[PDB]
Amino acid sequence: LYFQSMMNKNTISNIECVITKPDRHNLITVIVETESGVTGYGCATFQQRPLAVKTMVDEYLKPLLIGKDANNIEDLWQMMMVNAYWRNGPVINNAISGVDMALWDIKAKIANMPLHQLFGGKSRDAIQVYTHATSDTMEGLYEQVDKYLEQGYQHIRCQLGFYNIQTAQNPTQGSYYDQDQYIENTVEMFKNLREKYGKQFHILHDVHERLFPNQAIQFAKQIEQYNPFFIEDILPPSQTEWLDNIRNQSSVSLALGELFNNPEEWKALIINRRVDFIRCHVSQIGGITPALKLGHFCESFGVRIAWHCPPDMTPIGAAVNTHLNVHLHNAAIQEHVEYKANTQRVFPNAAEPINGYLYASEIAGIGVEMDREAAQDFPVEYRPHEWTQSRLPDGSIHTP
Amino acid sequence: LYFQSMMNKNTISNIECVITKPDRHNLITVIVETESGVTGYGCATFQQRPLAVKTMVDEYLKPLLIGKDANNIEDLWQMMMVNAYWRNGPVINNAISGVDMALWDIKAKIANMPLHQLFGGKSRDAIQVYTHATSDTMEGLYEQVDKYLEQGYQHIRCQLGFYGGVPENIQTAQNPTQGSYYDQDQYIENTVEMFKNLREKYGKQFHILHDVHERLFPNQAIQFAKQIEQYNPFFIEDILPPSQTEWLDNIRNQSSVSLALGELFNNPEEWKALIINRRVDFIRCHVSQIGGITPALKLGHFCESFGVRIAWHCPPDMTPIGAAVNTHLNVHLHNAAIQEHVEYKANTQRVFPNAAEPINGYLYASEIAGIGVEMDREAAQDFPVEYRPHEWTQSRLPDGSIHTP
Amino acid sequence: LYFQSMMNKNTISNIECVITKPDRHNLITVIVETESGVTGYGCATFQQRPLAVKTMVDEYLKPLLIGKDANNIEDLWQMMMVNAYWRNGPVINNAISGVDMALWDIKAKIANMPLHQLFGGKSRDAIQVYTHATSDTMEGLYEQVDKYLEQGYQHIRCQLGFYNIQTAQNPTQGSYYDQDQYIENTVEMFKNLREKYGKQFHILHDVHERLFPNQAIQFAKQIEQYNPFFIEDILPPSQTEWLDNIRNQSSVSLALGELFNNPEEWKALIINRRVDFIRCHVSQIGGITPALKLGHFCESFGVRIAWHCPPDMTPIGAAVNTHLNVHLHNAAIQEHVEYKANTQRVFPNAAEPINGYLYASEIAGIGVEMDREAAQDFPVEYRPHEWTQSRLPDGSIHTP
Amino acid sequence: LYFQSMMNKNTISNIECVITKPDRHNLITVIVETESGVTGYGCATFQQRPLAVKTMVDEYLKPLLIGKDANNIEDLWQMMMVNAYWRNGPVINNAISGVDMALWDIKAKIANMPLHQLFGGKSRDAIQVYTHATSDTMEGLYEQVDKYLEQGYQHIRCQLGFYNIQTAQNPTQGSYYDQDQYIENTVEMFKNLREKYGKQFHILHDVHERLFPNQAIQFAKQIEQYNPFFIEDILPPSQTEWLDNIRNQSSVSLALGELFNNPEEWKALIINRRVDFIRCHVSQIGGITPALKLGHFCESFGVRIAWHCPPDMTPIGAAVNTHLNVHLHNAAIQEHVEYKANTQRVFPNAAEPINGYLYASEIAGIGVEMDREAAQDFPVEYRPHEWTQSRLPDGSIHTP
Amino acid sequence: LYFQSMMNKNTISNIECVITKPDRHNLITVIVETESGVTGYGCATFQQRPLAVKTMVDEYLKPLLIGKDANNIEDLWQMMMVNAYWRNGPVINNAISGVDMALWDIKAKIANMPLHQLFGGKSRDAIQVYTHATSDTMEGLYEQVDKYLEQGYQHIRCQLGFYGGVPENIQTAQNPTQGSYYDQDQYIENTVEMFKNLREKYGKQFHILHDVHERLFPNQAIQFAKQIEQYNPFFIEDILPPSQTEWLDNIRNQSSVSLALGELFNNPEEWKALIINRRVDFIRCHVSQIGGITPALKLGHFCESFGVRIAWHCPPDMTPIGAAVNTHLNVHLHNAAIQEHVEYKANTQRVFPNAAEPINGYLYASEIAGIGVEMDREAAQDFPVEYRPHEWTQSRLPDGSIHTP
Ligand SMILES: [Cl-]
Ligand SMILES: [Cl-]
Ligand SMILES: [Cl-]
Ligand SMILES: [Cl-]
Ligand SMILES: [Cl-]
Ligand SMILES: [Cl-]
Ligand SMILES: [Cl-]
Ligand SMILES: [Cl-]
Ligand SMILES: [Cl-]
Ligand SMILES: [Cl-]
Ligand SMILES: [Mg+2]
Ligand SMILES: [Mg+2]
Ligand SMILES: [Mg+2]
Ligand SMILES: [Mg+2]
Ligand SMILES: [Mg+2]
Repeated sequence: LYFQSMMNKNTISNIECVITKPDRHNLITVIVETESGVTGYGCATFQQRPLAVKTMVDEYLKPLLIGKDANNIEDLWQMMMVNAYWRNGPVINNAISGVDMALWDIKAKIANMPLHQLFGGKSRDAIQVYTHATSDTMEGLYEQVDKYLEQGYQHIRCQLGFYNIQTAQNPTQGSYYDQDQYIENTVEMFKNLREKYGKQFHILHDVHERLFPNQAIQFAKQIEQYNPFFIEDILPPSQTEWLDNIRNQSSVSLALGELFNNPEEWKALIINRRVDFIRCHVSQIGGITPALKLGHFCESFGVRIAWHCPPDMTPIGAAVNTHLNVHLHNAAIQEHVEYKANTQRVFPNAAEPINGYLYASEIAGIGVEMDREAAQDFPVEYRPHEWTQSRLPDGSIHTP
Repeated sequence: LYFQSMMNKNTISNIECVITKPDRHNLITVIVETESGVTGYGCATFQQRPLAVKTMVDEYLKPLLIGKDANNIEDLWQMMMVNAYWRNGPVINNAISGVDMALWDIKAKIANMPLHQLFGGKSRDAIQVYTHATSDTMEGLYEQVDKYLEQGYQHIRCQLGFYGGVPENIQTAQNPTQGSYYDQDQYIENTVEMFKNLREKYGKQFHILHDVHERLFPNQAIQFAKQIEQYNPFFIEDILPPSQTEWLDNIRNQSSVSLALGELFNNPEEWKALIINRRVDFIRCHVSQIGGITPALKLGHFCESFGVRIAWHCPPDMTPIGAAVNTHLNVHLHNAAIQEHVEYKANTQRVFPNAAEPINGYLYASEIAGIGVEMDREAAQDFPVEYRPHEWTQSRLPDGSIHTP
Repeated sequence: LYFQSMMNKNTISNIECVITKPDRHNLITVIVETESGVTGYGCATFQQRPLAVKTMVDEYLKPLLIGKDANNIEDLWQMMMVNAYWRNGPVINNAISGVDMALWDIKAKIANMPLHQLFGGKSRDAIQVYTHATSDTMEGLYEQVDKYLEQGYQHIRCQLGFYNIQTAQNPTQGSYYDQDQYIENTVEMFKNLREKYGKQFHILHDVHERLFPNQAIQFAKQIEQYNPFFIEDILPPSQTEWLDNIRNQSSVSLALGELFNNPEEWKALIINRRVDFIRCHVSQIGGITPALKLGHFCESFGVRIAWHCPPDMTPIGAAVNTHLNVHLHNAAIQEHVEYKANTQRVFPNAAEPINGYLYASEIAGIGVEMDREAAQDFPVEYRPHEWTQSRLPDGSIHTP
Repeated sequence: LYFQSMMNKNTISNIECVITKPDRHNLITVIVETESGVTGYGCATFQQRPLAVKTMVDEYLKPLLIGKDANNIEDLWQMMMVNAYWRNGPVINNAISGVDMALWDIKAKIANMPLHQLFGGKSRDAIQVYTHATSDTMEGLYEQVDKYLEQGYQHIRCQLGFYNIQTAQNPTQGSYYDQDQYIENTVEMFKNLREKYGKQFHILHDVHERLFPNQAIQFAKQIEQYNPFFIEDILPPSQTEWLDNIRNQSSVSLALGELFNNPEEWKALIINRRVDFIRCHVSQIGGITPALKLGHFCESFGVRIAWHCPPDMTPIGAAVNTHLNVHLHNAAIQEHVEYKANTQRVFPNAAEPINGYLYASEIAGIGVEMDREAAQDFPVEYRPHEWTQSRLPDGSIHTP
Repeated sequence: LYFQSMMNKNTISNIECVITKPDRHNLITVIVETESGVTGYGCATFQQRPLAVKTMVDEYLKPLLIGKDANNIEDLWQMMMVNAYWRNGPVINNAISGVDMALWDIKAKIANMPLHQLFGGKSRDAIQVYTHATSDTMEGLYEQVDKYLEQGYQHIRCQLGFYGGVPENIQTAQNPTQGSYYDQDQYIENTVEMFKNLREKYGKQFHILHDVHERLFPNQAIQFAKQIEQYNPFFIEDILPPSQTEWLDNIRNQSSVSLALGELFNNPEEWKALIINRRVDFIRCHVSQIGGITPALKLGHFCESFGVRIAWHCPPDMTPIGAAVNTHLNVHLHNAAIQEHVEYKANTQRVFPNAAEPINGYLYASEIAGIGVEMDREAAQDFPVEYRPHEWTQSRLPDGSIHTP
């Protein structure tokens, strides 16, 4: 029996990690080569610290993995996760995710199946999509909304304004906003959208952890009459116990989790039914392997899935999410931001929504790869992401 | 080298406690001297019982502390707290607070740093400030609000007030027991109308705070929370007495109202369940009532883990030394939210020079070595202690029964 | 109706506070005089800080109370408790206790009844008594035990040793002990007592908050086979949530509460059935008025009462406790330490146990007063109580 | 010491129980005579089953008590409560209550004090009073309200209507009502009262266990805007766990407990803060002795007291409640229904409210007794109380 | 005066990160220089992935921090922690820890005080120490124990060991996957026998510690707790992996065994429920894994409220700078219990001069200004980073499956 297994083993021959910045964001791809000549591609994108992820892959995951059998995705995932002893966290998990996704790509290519078919097939025809409408005026928002409705979108995440104020003398360098102004403007945004559009479309909004708990609860009560499809990240991950007070008195639909990279962040959240949609970034939790398990975990508790799909993610990562989304029965919706020309050249054949739906790739594997030569035209470039130094008017840091 | 710890010791050589009443309140300062000639100042102000605090310092803390190394504030705090066996409470804690703050003052002076820099430095540029607008009339209230708005305050605690004194328009029994009478229903009605009027006139121009000051029974507190919820107060303070805070769960389950509580606290059992269960949004402890800077730091950290923010009690019955200490705590602790402030009068400013006043709605921490505010001993002597009965604490409902004041 | 009430009002004419040290401890008595000529006596003994209690009575309670009607004990208690705004704590509560007990003394004298009869009468004939056997050798302990058994005591609190060790260099000044040695010696004490005496008498022991929580639980499991009547203060008051782990796995009987002076310290303790005997010092909780309420509170929860009755308490305080003990149905046992001659002269007619029982006074009032002239022969003397600077071998403070 | 006690013992020489019906209700008084010649009076009124209470007193409590020392109220209460082994319940508790109150009467008479002074004195000057306004029209209600406001009452319990309907064929004999009609009419009553009177007075209403739990919660939400002083008996005692759902979503003030005669009915209720006012009928819980303990228990939990004071109770019972009400710090309000001439003759000197307040008696003892000769003019008369056969339209019994 | 805050600023002028391997482990030091010429040193040691930490410091923390005021440690910590949006975790936290410790070093040097004195001084004279006795034989174990007892240690962590490597006497499948094999039942049996033998030989002469090191499944952990309970270990460490600590309730409900856990923690969600529910007696966090001194102070205070004591992880894979920092934390925080220690070798002592060693079972805090231990840059260059695979982390059970290592 060991001959047969070995007759079919698939030895890893190389591991590489490429950072590319075709457009606005540093994107990170892991490429796994095997003795069988089948090559896999994975997303490892942690856009704020890409060199750290590349160091992790090149200096540590590569010598660990060369020579091991790519077939055994589950063992290699369990092994990689604990390999540095200390574990979890964004740098390690993204590096592992790149490998994990590439291993799944390889297995699906070898099975001659689209990735979602390897999982067990479709439980939906396609996944609904929401887009981002952001403007500093209501009329700018209306213009973007009108355009999206025309394209067939039924769900749109709307944000008014961008985030004067009474600071102290000589305020510390940072990115300032005012929580009360943000709340006022957002409630007014919803009120205006409902007045103009009624129930034409589902309105989403991302609070992006900008509030204190007392403000979050007030906001939930102020916004609930407008029936948002979901309110995202109404609290930071360290304060989700405060969601119980919201759940006890508001019917507002809640989404949370794009920041998660440790299972302790989500277990009590889900067990206690504190959110309606889990928003994890697949590469932050360690790839396809844990995403499947988390999807199953959520299903048991009646929690639905809306994986984080920001511009700072490869089209490979986006394709993987669509595979997960057409497969997992509790997947709800896929976030999408239009790809630009440079990105499309580096990652050919990336799907775009058609009439409000994203369709899974139907060729073998993930269905999207990286053009290595094209990636070279757009190397990594340092960006400070100053918005993460978010400060309140008194000069103190708030979670960004 | 073996001798280095002892070489840098700073030996406590004297402890003094001075009561001074420059204006309306008996203030209590503790002064600690070292053999090296460094002097620290601390606040021990429990205004209602100042001679008791002074007895505590002079007769008990003084013989305990003289000769010991001031450097080891943490040991001296742990030791002081359990020194009488029985512990906690307003008299012991205030005496200990005066010493603790003075020891921190000494350490900061020896470090040649402002107090907040010893802690680990600033986590904000300055602390926002709220003031008190109180009047027996709405027009009088508008007048005070307009004044503070002119000075750049964005937060004002408003009381459409007078609750106490003779029972003028109150249906008491015949021959009511002497006391300070009020009617809970009138207070609630007036307060709801106050918020409604304030929002109609000012809209969202400023944040409105209000102190219930433990005047209500639990069923009234829950009703009140629902009645003012729509007016979005920055916080409603002391909606219940410390002994009834489990009733806050009922409010948390059905109202979004922001709650502050805790100026009365002097025992950790009063705040632990409160914070663990997220029953308030702001903790309001009086730093000297909980035993000083040492436990205030720990409590601030404890609150931060649970997402509770800090608004230390800063009434006129506290020394400007106490106020400066709070501003140091407030620019340092990341979860500090706002500092209460009442303007200092001339006599008080003379006894305690260089007391900071708000600028455009902010209080700035002192930047010289130490706490930054001391007591002028000669000036304090011009204003000796003067007994005050504080008759408002004999608070009675119309039927003549005591209610928590 | 107001004439009649006033025809019977009893105006307070004077309040005094006397500290006296006839023997080992500074004792504090409050004396309340009334226009009716009836004088009451109360205990306010907080032995470690007596001048603070006297300042509280003389400078604050006296001007508050002169002129008020002594009949209305309940109103005056409610009023006194909140009079300084901030409240609870040992200095205020002892001062109030002295007044409260004196007011009850006056009411019982006016009713021409023993205090316990004013309460509603006896629910037992007399209260059982336990005594203190403390020695540094087992044979010294045996000698004291033998003497107590001969006198008819059925309950004896036994302590072996007094509380070498590996400290750091130049250990800080303090009162050192070793927790492991204390545990070892105490377990051996119980083992030896059971071997020599079997079930002849009930063995009590006071841990006196000397242990950390993990040590407390180990000790409970080590000691339970010896069936102590109770183990007292196995944890300090700030750590009583740890009693749940003991309650979940040990049958050991627990007593706690002599340190309490804030109701928040006892409410969760009792509601959660974390102790079997409440040990409050009546003057620390504010006198007879709150002691009655707490006794009733405990009864509802099946908790029994063993009020703290140390040498540092007046014989007036002891008589009050015996009145409470023969009245409250859930009273269990009274701690007693023999009075010495000077103390007996200052407080005449103090009851002593007879055949293991203390009997309540049967004359009008509390039944024990202070001889003012005798008290003058023994004025206050400063004592540092150095044992409260209790340190572990590494030089750190532990609750004493 | 035993001589002195015995020198002051007060031996019970006789126990009698008289049922009298001066006006609308069978009232029950227990009379206790002592060797000292001091006679006590107590209320034992369970109006629906008076002969059962009289049998209990005459045939069982009398031979148990003759010869025992009346001074020891607490022991005699503890002893009586368990004397039949099985215990609790309305017949036993009322019989015991009559004795208990009479024993307290005797002790206060011997102390030469009003009962509330024996307790520890006043914590209020007098107790506020609420009255009953009941009519089948709104204008009839207005007339009664106007009259009460003129007399100085500030609290009035208002009920509209009395409690056509679609029953089955040949509906079973009983007292029919319709829950939906009752709810509709009561909400409309409150709406009209607030429209006419605004905040002139506090409005109380008694649901009297007429609703199912889902109806109770709906009613609480419908009524809360009208700020009732309290809504009484919104659920029957066996369903008070359903109060948690009301407490989680409504601010309505709740009162409950007139039906209670077993401590298990109130412990979880109070511990869990499910009501704001406890409404126990003192004789149903066993007299003054347990009423004091329950008052103390409630105080710890922040629950206030409004003892049941219906017409079916002696003026002796009413006087006792006023003594309890001026003494217990957490007493809130006293229910009162005007006495008629026959009742006043049988029980002379019964207090009536003055300007919305009831004042405690100031003579020695309870202050109200029974005229034995006058009581004889009004012997017991059978009444079926048919209203207790309360049926819903389908013919099923509901708690009455 | 308005300018005083800015006048006393200490501007960060450079940030460096050095990996050195003087002996068995890759150690990571962060060095922060100020424009004033003050230099601080900090520990960023995550031994398994050192190049990743260095990339994090050099490429990201360096451009973030240069130019900012080092004085405001609290702000800089709060800002650093959220700076990459995604956060927590071993790479980011270790890089931040190196900076944080160096900023505290700078502040203490500027104060001219030992680090623990900035905190508020000592609450004990010195911290008790435990050592490691590990052997593949009981006789070898006795030899090491006897040695430590001679040196005056009263606490020793004992492992009757070797669990890993080739599957010699283990019933694996045919052709087992490459890894470090162990058998849970053999480990449990050997460990119980070890305690039994130790108690028979030594009685109560010393406190016995043991590290389960997450080798067991939950049902095995509960069984093990009951099996060794009678031997009264000072603590049993890491009886479960961090992801399974809810299973500790079962143990707490039925065993008196003392538990320690947490060296793996790098996210606050891992410890909050743990401490709130009193699931351990000692917290074992690795200070650099949680982000440095700043959060270690807060966590120590948090633990104190719940009665949990502190035993920070102090393995050989940490700089002596990290060790000195822990000793400062340990003499200051009142709930610190014990410090793990492994003797420093010659090369390590050369790269990090003046590293303290225990004296009679105690470690003493440094008494010079700052942390008290720095890195000799020239010496560190003699020992550049060297890759190590750490094969023991590929821990496998007999059937070939991975278990937490
Ligand atoms: Cl990481
Ligand atoms: Cl950028
Ligand atoms: Cl009036
Ligand atoms: Cl005054
Ligand atoms: Cl006090
Ligand atoms: Cl002494
Ligand atoms: Cl019955
Ligand atoms: Cl009838
Ligand atoms: Cl094998
Ligand atoms: Cl290795
Ligand atoms: Mg988002
Ligand atoms: Mg206030
Ligand atoms: Mg004791
Ligand atoms: Mg009723
Ligand atoms: Mg370990």
